[PDB]
Amino acid sequence: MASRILLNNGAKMPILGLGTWKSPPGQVTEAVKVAIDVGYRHIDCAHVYQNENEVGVAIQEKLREQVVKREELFIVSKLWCTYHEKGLVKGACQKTLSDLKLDYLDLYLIHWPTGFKPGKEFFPLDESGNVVPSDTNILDTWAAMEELVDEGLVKAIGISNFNHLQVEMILNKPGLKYKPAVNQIECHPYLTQEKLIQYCQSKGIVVTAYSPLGSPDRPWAKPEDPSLLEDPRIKAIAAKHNKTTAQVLIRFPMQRNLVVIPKSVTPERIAENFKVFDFELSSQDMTTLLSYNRNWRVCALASCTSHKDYPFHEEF
Ligand SMILES: NC(=O)c1ccc[n+]([C@@H]2O[C@H](COP(=O)([O-])OP(=O)(O)OC[C@H]3O[C@@H](n4cnc5c(N)ncnc54)[C@H](OP(=O)(O)O)[C@@H]3O)[C@@H](O)[C@H]2O)c1
Repeated sequence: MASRILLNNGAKMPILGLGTWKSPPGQVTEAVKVAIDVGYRHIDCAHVYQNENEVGVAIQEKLREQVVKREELFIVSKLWCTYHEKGLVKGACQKTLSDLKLDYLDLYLIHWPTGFKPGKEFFPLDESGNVVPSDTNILDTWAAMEELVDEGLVKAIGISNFNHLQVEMILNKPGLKYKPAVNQIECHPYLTQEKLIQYCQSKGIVVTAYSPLGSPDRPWAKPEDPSLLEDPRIKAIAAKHNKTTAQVLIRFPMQRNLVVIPKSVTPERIAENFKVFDFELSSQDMTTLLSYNRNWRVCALASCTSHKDYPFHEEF
């Protein structure tokens, strides 16, 4: 298992990164410092997570301490839905760069294909509770992302939560200048994503798997919900390999040629989650894990199902 995957912009991306959604601002600086200390070189960020300033404090301190060089880090962030307008993309990127203490991002993603009305609220609502859309389409937002490459603000651009028809729309864009490098999507044994992964990989787009542990801290979790970390069948595979269930859940996407971004703010777990380069799941293990698919989504963007660009009506 090599530690990095080659992107279609010619750069290499570490296959293991640290997630930061829901990482409290008072804990994420230490989480990122610990992660870098124990070997992580890829941090997954977003403006909507409201903690990029604190992530940036950690990155800057580890650069200042010379624990790592900037060229050895792979920092990812995402353009929020209220910034899909052509005239807002650069400023949104610049705010993220300022907060992260960086002069470029390694990868900048369109967070969702759905654009929302600009303004202070991340989910602008009408009086009846529907999200208010923007009329800016996927393709004009993509052109604005391409400009960020040409201005030196980002080394690579990509997409997140795009279904295969939406990926295809980008790939078929008239005058396309840079292909998406990555599509970041939810993926784990209960949402195995075979069809969308095969499509993206066949086009040279690298897939990053989010919520690989099933996001047990997601705010809308219900007690009755499925639990990957507590699935006895997955625990059994872990026991056979003398690893933890989380380690199996992280190694699984790695062996599908995916990048994976488990989140933790717990120092012991941050270190545990990185110790996944010392064992191999068999093909039988992999097929068995794939068999657990239930089409179960942590992140359905449930308030936006009527948006014209809502991604999850299509089969994939
Ligand atoms: N592009 C998108 O739309 C999108 C959407 C969702 C997620 N993401 C990205 O993907 C990242 C990962 O997804 P996620 O945050 O939803 O969830 P996740 O990584 O599947 O699960 C995180 C949860 O698992 C716990 N955990 C971590 N390591 C563990 C271990 N070894 N043993 C037991 N529990 C463990 C964490 O607890 P502690 O933190 O308390 O240790 C936390 O509650 C996000 O943080 C974000 O960066 C992107």
